Order: sequence, then structure tokens, then C-alpha cells
Amino acid sequence: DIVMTQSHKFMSTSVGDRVSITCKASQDVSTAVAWYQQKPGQSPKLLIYSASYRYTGVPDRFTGSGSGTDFTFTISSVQAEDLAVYYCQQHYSIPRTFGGGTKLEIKRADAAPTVSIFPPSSEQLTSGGASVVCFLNNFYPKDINVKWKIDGSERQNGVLNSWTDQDSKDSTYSMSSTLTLTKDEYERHNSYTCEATHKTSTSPIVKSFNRNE
Amino acid sequence: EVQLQQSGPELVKPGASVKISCKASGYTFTDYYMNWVKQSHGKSLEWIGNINPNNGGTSYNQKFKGKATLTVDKSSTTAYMELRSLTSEDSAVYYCTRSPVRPYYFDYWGQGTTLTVSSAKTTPPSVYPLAPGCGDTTGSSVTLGCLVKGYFPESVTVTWNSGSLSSSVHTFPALLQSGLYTMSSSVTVPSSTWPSQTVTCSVAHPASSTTVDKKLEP
Repeated sequence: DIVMTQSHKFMSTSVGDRVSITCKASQDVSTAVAWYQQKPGQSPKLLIYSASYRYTGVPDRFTGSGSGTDFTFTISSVQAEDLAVYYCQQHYSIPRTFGGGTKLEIKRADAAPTVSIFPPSSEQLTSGGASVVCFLNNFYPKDINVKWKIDGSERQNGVLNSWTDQDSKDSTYSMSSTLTLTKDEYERHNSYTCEATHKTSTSPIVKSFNRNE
Repeated sequence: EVQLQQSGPELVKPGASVKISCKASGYTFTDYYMNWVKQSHGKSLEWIGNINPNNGGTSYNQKFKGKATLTVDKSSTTAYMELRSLTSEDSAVYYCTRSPVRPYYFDYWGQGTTLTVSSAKTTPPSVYPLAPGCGDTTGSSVTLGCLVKGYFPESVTVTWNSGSLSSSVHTFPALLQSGLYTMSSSVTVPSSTWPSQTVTCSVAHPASSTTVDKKLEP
């Protein structure tokens, strides 16, 4: 098989910048190379074919170059919506093969999270469960610390954190932090706090509720 | 326009087979090859093989020979891929994608079919609304959410107000815990529009054919 190597799994760029993703074929594939963009949760989208030709409707900012074994896909002026994995593919021989993909990461300015805390719903409590969830929305960079406190005491067990991919519009991240308790445990305490620590401030963002009111 | 409409998500037990379909419309079905591509979670695209709809001729990635059987039904402009001897290594998204005779590329793609190979039972999600506690302060916008807890297999779709809110939505990737997935979705709307106007999350779990709508209430 022809191996298509994208040696960079990730490439960082900034909106408005030019980024070039490289692909190396393990043998001469002439120009039988296509480039695909796969946005999170989406099917791949053909951008470049025959190494340098834009597919129909593909914006001018997308170009490809190269012949033989070394291929480059370039976004001349990155947009937030270009957050995607980019794949090269050779159509030179069977089997068709793809590069491993290069994920474009967009470096934007730091943004503090908007933190929202939610008590368990009455429905869940009826089931004898109690999930307390904290949304930490639209922050950058991805690194963030969430600390749960129950009646002022740090609670580490039962916490699950899920980060989004970078937002295709503003390149931020969001994350959900869910503290799952039994209903019995949840009702043995009053104050529930998620504290978001992020490099945008030395002061944690603190969101709380008291089960009483 | 060209559409490759794949069959819905599949949960299959190990050792079973599955046949995924790709209904092509909007073009001359027999003028393009149909290809199938595997994409394991977090991994790259793998070309399985193609089929010439004109004559049913197939070309396989040797790695998938026997594993995958490509067929076509010209009359229904549908391509099929049967995957056999299934294990969790086959759990992946499978795409059909069209390729011309020339030039050489995959220009139209199906939406993908998620295959989960597992002995686990379908478990519909418990859907819980995430509305601010009575103590919260109202700002310019309000973040609401739906917690989608304890479902399997993974395919779930949360739609806020029938998709009218999607620009303000965050979909948090599902986490697998004790064999069940949990995800959440948030929506942020101007506080001037909620609760004055209804905000509803609709959570579809295709495997269990369940839809749970939660109207977010203060």
C-alpha cells in the first residue's frame, strides 16, 4: 500500500494566518492526491484534488501543491470555521489510502469561562439520582480546573468533565463538569459549588447554589 | 443536489453481520463508483473498497476482503456494505462516498453510519433539564441545558427548539461510565427570551427510538 504520512497530527494557527499542512507519499503518486477537511462530527469534505485543484465551491483560500511524494495543503487565511482534521489521500493506486490527518488548532486570545451551575432536576431526584452540573462555556485555552465543593468541602469523586472541541465560530472551548451523587447524598448537604480556575484570572470563578434556596 | 443517504446507526452483537446501505440520489448512479470508508473513533479514514454500480465489479482493500462485501442495487441506486464476523474492532463510522471514473477523488460522502459492536443492551437516556436554580442572578443571557444520562449505544441528538437554536448550543461529548454514555447539551439565549419564550431540548436516541423533550422551566 502507498502510505500517506501527515507527520503532524496537530497544527496551530491563528485566524487570518496562513497554515500549510504537509503530506508525504511513500512512493511517487504524481499528482493523484486529494485533500479532505473533516469538521467535528461531520463527513469529510473534498477540498483539493489532483494535488492543486480546488473542488467545486471550495473557497480560494484553500490551495494544494506538490507532485511526486511531497504535498502541501494550504489555507492562506485561516477562519475559525476551518477547525477540522485535514486528510491527504492518494488516488494513485489501490487501495486508496489516507494520511493520518492533521487537526487544525486555532490559537486565539484567552477568554474566561462563563460558568453556570445547575442543581439536579426534580425528575432526576425522583429517580434517586442527583447530578449537579457546571457548564464552563467559551473559554480559551482548553486547560481549566474545576473544583466541586459540597458545604465548603472539596468533592472529587463522581465528577466527570467533558470538553467540547474548539468552537467553529470563536475557537473557544466549553466544558461540562457533572457531579453525580445519589439523591440521599445530595440531600445530606446544602451548598454546592463549582469553582473554575483558568489562566484568565487568579481568582476562581465560583458558582454556587444552596439546596434550601 | 447529490445526496448519499446512509442507513441509520447499527448496534450488532459480536459475531454478527451488518449490512449498511447508501442511497444515492441526485446524479447518474452508474457514472460513479461507490466507495466505503471506515473511520474508527479518533482515527483516520480507511478505504474499504469500491463497487462499480454499472456492473457490480468490486475492488477491495485486501485488509477488508471477506470482512466487507460490497453490493449495489442499480434499480434503487443504493450501495450496500455487509460487514461480517463483527467485533468491537469494527465499531466505527462507515461512510459511503462517491468517486468518478475521473478525476480521482471522493467528492460526495454519506453522513456516515455508526456501527457499535457490543453485546450490551440498548438503554434509552434519562433526560433531565438543566435550568438555573431559583437563587441565580439573571444576566444578559441565560444558559440552559439538558443532561442526557445513561444511554447506550452512543448515537444521540439534542435539538433545541427544533434547531432554531443551534448557534448558541454546546454539545458536550459523551463520556462512557459503567457501560453507559452520558452527555449534556447547553444552550445560551438572551435572558429577554427565556423563560418568556419556551426553550425545549428534544433528545433523540435512535437505537431506542426514544425522543424525550424537556421544556426548560424556572
